[PDB]
Amino acid sequence: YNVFPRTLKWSKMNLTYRIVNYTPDMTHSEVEKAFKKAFKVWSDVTPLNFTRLHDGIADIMISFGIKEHGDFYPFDGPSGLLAHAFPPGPNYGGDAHFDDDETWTSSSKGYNLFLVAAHEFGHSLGLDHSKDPGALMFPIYTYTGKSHFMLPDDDVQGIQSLYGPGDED
Amino acid sequence: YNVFPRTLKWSKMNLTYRIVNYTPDMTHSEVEKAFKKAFKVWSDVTPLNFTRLHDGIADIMISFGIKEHGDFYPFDGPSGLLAHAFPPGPNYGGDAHFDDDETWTSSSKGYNLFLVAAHEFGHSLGLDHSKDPGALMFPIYTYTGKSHFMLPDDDVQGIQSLYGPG
Ligand SMILES: CCOC(=O)c1cc2cc(-c3cc(C(=O)NCc4ccc(C(=O)O)cc4)nn3C)ccc2[nH]1
Ligand SMILES: CCOC(=O)c1cc2cc(-c3cc(C(=O)NCc4ccc(C(=O)O)cc4)nn3C)ccc2[nH]1
Ligand SMILES: [Ca+2]
Ligand SMILES: [Ca+2]
Ligand SMILES: [Ca+2]
Ligand SMILES: [Ca+2]
Ligand SMILES: [Ca+2]
Ligand SMILES: [Ca+2]
Ligand SMILES: [Zn+2]
Ligand SMILES: [Zn+2]
Ligand SMILES: [Zn+2]
Ligand SMILES: [Zn+2]
Repeated sequence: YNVFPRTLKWSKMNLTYRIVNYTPDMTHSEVEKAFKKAFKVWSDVTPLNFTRLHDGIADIMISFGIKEHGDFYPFDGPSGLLAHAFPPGPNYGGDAHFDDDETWTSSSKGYNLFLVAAHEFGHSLGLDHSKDPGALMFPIYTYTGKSHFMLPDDDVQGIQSLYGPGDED
Repeated sequence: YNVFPRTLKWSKMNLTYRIVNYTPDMTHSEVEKAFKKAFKVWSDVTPLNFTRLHDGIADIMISFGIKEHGDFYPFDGPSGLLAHAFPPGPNYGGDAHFDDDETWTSSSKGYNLFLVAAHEFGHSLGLDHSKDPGALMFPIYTYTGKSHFMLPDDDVQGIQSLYGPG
């Protein structure tokens, strides 16, 4: 027999993602690079592996949309809500949606896609918001201007509580 | 940090359920009997008790729907998906939906509602699918043609690991 897990998490280490469509604001290559980096933030500290699919059904379906876009959480035009993602689960579970009424960027001019994606994929993997003001899962966007991203310890502790550390070296 | 905590089991032993609507395939009486029997499967071997409400909110809301039916886990017409249920908890937790594009029956002509409900209620109570091919929670529908239902030992051990014996 089998009982459900105590927390909302993926029961496999190999996860797939698919970029279903693209924002006007950035090149396909910029978007792919931002999401690739965002996944590596989490894979670096767990045993999770992320592989991109070009079509079909992926564990984490990523899309850009506006207003009503196929769930219970319509976006709201420019400003306000920027993106959301669903916790691990069947169907839409894991999916990440970005509001294409916002301005997305590879830099600091608008919302940096890498940073927002890194946060949202935390949700896709089973992290909720943190109360630690220095955490990536702290629900307020910031951009620090420095050149090297480091996943804050609170997020490391949270994600490893779910999946373990993978290779610690 | 925060994770999304799952409710492994219901915190109370007395649960309510409501049959929100009814399939065209069976009489109201047959549907009521099927669900009552499906709950009895699990109450017979645990301290769980189930009481039916006729209106308002209940712990387990039971309904029949087709295609997109209000939770964005759409059914797919005849065949394929037959039903699904949400794990224990508040809100949608515990609820069970049956695909009304399937033919439901009190006998063998189609899918036996009692059997599929008994399986789905196992999910509503916190059981996942079993790997034991003989278990009720094994993810393949069967119908043995026998008149008496017996909960397989794997499901008995599973449900009791959560709620204990009766
Ligand atoms: C609407 C959902 O958004 C959020 O809720 C949310 C986003 C976010 C981002 C940081 C954050 C920002 C930085 C940072 O600026 N790091 C410097 C850096 C390094 C490299 C790059 C690059 O390669 O592009 C960009 C920035 N770090 N954190 C932990 C912290 C908390 C956060 N919450
Ligand atoms: C959503 C898809 O559903 C499933 O995944 C699923 C259904 C199912 C049913 C049995 C099963 C069937 C019988 C059986 O036929 N029992 C005899 C019987 C006796 C009485 C009645 C009656 O009162 O109507 C019906 C049947 N037993 N088991 C353990 C075993 C595994 C199963 N998996
Ligand atoms: Ca917005
Ligand atoms: Ca998904
Ligand atoms: Ca845009
Ligand atoms: Ca409920
Ligand atoms: Ca179906
Ligand atoms: Ca029907
Ligand atoms: Zn959405
Ligand atoms: Zn968030
Ligand atoms: Zn449903
Ligand atoms: Zn099932």
